[PDB]
Amino acid sequence: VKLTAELIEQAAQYTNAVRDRELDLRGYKIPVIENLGATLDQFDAIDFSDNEIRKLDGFPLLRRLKTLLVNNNRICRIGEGLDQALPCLTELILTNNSLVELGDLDPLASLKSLTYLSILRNPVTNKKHYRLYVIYKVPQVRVLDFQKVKLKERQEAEKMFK
Amino acid sequence: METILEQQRRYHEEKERLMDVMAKEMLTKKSTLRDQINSDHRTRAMQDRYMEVSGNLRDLYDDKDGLRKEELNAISGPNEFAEFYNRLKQIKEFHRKHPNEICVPMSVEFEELLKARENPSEEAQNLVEFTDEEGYGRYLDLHDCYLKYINLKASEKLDYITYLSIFDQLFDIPKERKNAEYKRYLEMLLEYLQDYTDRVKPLQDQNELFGKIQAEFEKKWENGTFPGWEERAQRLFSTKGKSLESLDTSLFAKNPKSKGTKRDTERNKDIAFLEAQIYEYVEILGEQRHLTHENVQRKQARTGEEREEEEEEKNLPLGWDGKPIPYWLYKLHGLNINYNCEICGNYTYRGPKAFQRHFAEWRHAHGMRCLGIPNTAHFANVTQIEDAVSLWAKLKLQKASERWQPDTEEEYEDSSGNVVNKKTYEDLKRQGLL
Amino acid sequence: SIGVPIKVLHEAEGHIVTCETNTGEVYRGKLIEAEDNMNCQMSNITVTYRDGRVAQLEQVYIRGSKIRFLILPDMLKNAPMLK
Amino acid sequence: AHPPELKKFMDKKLSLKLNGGRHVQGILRGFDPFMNLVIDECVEMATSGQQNNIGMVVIRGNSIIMLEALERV
Amino acid sequence: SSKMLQHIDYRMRCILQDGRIFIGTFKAFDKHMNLILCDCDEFRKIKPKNSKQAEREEKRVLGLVLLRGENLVSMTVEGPPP
Amino acid sequence: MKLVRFLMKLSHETVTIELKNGTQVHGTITGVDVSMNTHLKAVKMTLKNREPVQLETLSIRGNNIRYFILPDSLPLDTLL
Amino acid sequence: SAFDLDVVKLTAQFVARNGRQFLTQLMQKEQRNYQFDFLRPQHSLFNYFTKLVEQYTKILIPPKGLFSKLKKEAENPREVLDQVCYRVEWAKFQERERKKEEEEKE
Amino acid sequence: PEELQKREEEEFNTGPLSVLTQSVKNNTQVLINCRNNKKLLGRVKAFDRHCNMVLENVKEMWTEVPSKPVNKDRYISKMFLRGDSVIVVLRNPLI
RNA sequence: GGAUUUUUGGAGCAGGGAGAUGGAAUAGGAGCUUGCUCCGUCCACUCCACGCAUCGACCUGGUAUUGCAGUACCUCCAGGAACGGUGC
Repeated sequence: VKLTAELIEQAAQYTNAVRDRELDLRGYKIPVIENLGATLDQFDAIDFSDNEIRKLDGFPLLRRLKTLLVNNNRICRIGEGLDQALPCLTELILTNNSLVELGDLDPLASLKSLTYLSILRNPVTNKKHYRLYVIYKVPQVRVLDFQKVKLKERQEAEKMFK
Repeated sequence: METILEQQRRYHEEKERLMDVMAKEMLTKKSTLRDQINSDHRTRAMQDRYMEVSGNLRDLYDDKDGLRKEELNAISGPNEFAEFYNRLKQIKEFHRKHPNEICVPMSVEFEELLKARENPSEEAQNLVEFTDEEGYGRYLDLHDCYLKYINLKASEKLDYITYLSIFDQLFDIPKERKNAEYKRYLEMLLEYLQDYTDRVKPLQDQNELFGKIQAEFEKKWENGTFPGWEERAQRLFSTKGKSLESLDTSLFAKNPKSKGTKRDTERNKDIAFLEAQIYEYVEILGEQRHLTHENVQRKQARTGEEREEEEEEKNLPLGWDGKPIPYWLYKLHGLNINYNCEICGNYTYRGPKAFQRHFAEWRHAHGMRCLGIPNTAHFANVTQIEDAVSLWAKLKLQKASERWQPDTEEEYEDSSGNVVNKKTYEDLKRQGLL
Repeated sequence: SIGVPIKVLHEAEGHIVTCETNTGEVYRGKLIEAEDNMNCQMSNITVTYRDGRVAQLEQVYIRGSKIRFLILPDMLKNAPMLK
Repeated sequence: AHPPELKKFMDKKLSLKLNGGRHVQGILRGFDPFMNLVIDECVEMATSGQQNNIGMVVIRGNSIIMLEALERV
Repeated sequence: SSKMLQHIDYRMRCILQDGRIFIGTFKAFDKHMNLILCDCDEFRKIKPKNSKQAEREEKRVLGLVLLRGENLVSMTVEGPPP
Repeated sequence: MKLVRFLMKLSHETVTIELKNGTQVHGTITGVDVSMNTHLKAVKMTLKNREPVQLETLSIRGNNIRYFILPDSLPLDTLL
Repeated sequence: SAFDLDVVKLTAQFVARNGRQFLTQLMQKEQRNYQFDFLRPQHSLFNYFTKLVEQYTKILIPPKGLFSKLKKEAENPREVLDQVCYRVEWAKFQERERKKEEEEKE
Repeated sequence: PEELQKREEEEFNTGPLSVLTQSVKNNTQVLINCRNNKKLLGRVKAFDRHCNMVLENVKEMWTEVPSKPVNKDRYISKMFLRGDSVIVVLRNPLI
């Protein structure tokens, strides 16, 4: 089913558990990721669980948002233009997807303000020194996989991949 | 990918439709002046479409230059013919009709019923392009220009008529200094005048007219276009005379004239060009600026009601005799008593007879039907919606009891020796077993 | 007549509110007593004095003139006024 | 025009905040609906550590931002 | 007429007297038009103090906030009825 | 007679009011009151040290307006 | 009838390259054991094939885009306006002549 | 009513609003000191008890420091200025 | 229905000094471009009084809590100060 703004104008943007402005895409299976700016700068968290989104891309220029929930999707690639469209985001829960390669984390450094993300239940995790690469290419992040970043992981992230 | 056949035919059809749509837009008349300006803008959009097709087609000579030899072969043919037949021998099970090849360009380059709008002409209008101080080509928006000139000059004795006379003359003795920042305000005034002159006519050659004005500024403006009989030639930017043409040729390519001044032939170029463009625009719309001054004077001289209006732009019923009824008859029949019915949309019935008949009349029967309640004698004298819905609950329950649900109440014989509803018995009967 | 905002404040009395005064005084506490002049006398309030040095006082009383803001109980979202 | 609900505060010491960064302690003694408060044994403590007792004051509601009660009343 | 009721029930950014904003769904108004906002957040500017530090806007949570008539300057509609 | 009654003689009048919050706010206001409540539409609002941002619907009060400006070809006599 | 439209366009294009009324790729393509059911003049689709051939032959003229460039209609809203006014005037004259003919018929 | 409007006219003609009285009788220009040092030079079109000031031929000036303060000005001919921002309204300015 | 709590406003204004410190690719004047010489707007670093003190989140480890409930805000030491606003 094509992803349009009927499921946006009917979707709920409300005061979420963290007291933000969260717009739900629960029960959507939307395979095309576009046309979100119709939130009109009254949103902070975009929850899109149960989406047919094969990738993480197609986001408009949104200025003040804080969190993007891509849970239960089919993410194969990672699109590069993330921070120029979401400059003030801090949380990305893109866990339970088809992440495998270290190059699937390539845009992950563009976020200056990224602090919290979740990429669990993704095959990119069984890779050795994976959180090392994550806290390496991402220095600003502190909350990594339900565990705060630390000087040990930081020194090990700066040491390897020299 | 027949770069000469398919592309040539599609472009030819598109350009033909564009020319026909321009012919139709020019053959239809205009009724509101905004309608005329919007028709001009739509004709500009259609001509732009035809020109874009023309430019897309004018480059189609790099593959045509290679295909001119192979397209003219009298020996080849049916081989590639049968090959294309095999490629087009895919499944034609798409049992559907579609006239959307050439009837679609007609609906894209056409007009509309609530407003004359084409396919690309659905969002183009004079609403974001015409000013309400003008009206899409009625008046001029120059109040901002008067406020800006007054803020630049700092004078409390500056009226609109004196400003308009200073701005209307073609090359007269200025009121503000050209080496001052009022030339900056003249730059914005020239920009606004050029934007108004261009938005007044989207059909006239914009590139060609700008090119003619630029050639004029290059060849006839900076070469003594206003001659004399120092008075023989004057400089437009530097404000210096020339004794003769040789003196002017010596004083244009000199050292002080080029960059030895803030009013030299290097710095004052954009200012002189904007001033010449503003003068040319005033001369081209000298009747238009004059009509705008006419509207401003009419607003300043009219009365206040006209200024606002210009800115904003017996006791008894009839009978079969044909005359009213005696007032005692009106009272005797109770026609002075009003009865309201909520089910009838709060309609007021006059007198007891009309209010008794209305329970059988279409208006009450329709109100009952909208509530999902059958209009029956049980609802006689019910006027409130809440009473009708309630009464309905009890009546539904009662008819519920008197009616006998056979399947819901019948008792059937379980073969072991049990009793269960006939509906369950038949269901289970089939239900693998019973 | 009576302002529906002031009715929301009177429905916001007895429970925890959070006023914010003109000098930035943020007083989050039990709004004991309020009147038509918005004069909010509250108890066990946490008054932050705009400094981030937030202290806890009891029987505080801020007038209505300084009230830049006042967070009332959001549990009054179904109050009979708005509906 | 309704007078304020300040009667339980009467005959009690409060620590009030008047505008301009003024803070004084004072005895709530009487007023009008205009919230003009009568503070007996009033002592004003300035922005510095020094404090000057002014004793008996009639203070405007136009400067007073709020007041805490030093007793439970 | 009591116009703002034609903008009632929807999300508006209401202006304060000190330069900030409060984004909340308007409930209703009064004679002095004082505000009661449901689901309200406050957008407050954070001073850069430098040309090398950027200007940010920090947001507070209020919810049901009774903004006294001393705050209302101008109010825009920012989100549809929820 | 107060001139709030004169300003009440306005609806769809292209005005530029300078509000007390360092703002220049221009538009064809919707409807005015006796307390000078001037509610704007198609509003171009620029604050003190701010951009000419756009508001689709705004309701500006009276005590927050420091100056007003009516259009150019407007009769003050039978507007007051 | 999209496959039929493709076939009609292909017939017009492949007849654009023939040399005479009998010298084309369709004269023998009819008897070449492949169904060509539009070339018959009793089928009204022969008019559609002839219109496709007319369009191909009007685009394969020297001004159709073979070795020349169209510049008066391609950057000339003045020439476009002259042509549109001439088409509207020819339409008005055609309607006026038609009205004269209709008055004659009445 | 009638006599009450007449008492209002008496207050405006022989009270402290004599500046507005002259400005509306002989059509003189008054310098209005706005609360933020905005100097307004122009005649007064109508006035009220609350000093709501509708004015014609107005110019608004201030000193904007970009340092040395330079005298920024604008010329707003017609203007309505309610009596809220007025610090003083001076009937005869020297210029 | 402009005189102490809401709509005729108490608002507005300006970021402490200085050293042969540094930029203004496209925008300063004047010494009648380029080069040099001075003056009226910023930041980045050093110095003086990191403008000071505060508390509030925050980051680095260690450190104590296994605990059923509707919330300003909750363990302790420590340092750096990336942030908030309060008196001078």
